[PDB]
Amino acid sequence: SKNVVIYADGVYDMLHLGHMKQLEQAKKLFENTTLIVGVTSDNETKLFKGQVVQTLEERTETLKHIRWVDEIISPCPWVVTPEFLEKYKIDYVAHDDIYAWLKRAGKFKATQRTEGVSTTDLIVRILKNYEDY
Amino acid sequence: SKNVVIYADGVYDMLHLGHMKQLEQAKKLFENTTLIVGVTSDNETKLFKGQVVQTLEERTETLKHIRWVDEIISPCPWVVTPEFLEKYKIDYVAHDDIYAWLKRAGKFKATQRTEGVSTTDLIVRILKNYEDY
Ligand SMILES: NCc1ccnc(N)c1
Ligand SMILES: NCc1ccnc(N)c1
Repeated sequence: SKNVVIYADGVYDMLHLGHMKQLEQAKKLFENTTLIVGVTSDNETKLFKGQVVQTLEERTETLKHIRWVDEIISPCPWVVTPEFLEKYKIDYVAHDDIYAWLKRAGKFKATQRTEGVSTTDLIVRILKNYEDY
Repeated sequence: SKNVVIYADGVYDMLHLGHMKQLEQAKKLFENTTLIVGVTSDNETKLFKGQVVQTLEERTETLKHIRWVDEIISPCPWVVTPEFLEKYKIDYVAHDDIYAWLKRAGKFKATQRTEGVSTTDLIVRILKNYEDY
């Protein structure tokens, strides 16, 4: 089968199993893929989305260790454009509307989030060893 | 170059960049390796070492996403023995003494820990957004 270029993007702050499963899902959308992962900038993430603990460099360095990741664009653009897909020869965007154009182009592929497995969920579990009273 | 079987073991609780760098180091000890990673049991870790947030199954599932990991033994034995090295055809043990026999056998390879990159370090950074006064 021909190689298919998949693009996923995100913050990837305090990388956890939920991120890695979503990256696995994107990587496995077809038999033979290149998974490019875009990591959002510190300034744009904080302005448009919310707070981020780790710097772009830290978030990117951690992602390089994930086996599903073939290429990283860091920083990535905050908004995906058709020209961006042309520049990097991206066939499909893997995502969990602003995205109507992607669906009309046949380039939108859904991925799922996993609940209850985040890094902050783990800290909440640590805290339960300390009773309120 | 002939394939070399490397064994590393650990708790791998709330997997972070420091773990992944140490696994990368073990994987890259020689040109061609198989990196087997042993994950310690919940009961033995808590008895002999200290507290663990994630279950063996969770710690193991997260490790499978790391690109350096070729095989996982989960649970692994708490203490490595010469018979264990024979059973899994392990050439070297990558570790950061109880381990004198490994050094005498020529099978001890040192790896390093990275400071300041742990999951709990990140939570400490979150807390600094809240002044004492
Ligand atoms: N590894 C690429 C990258 C991303 C962000 N900041 C850097 N200094 C480098
Ligand atoms: N994936 C192996 C494994 C380790 C611990 N517990 C399980 N149920 C399974």
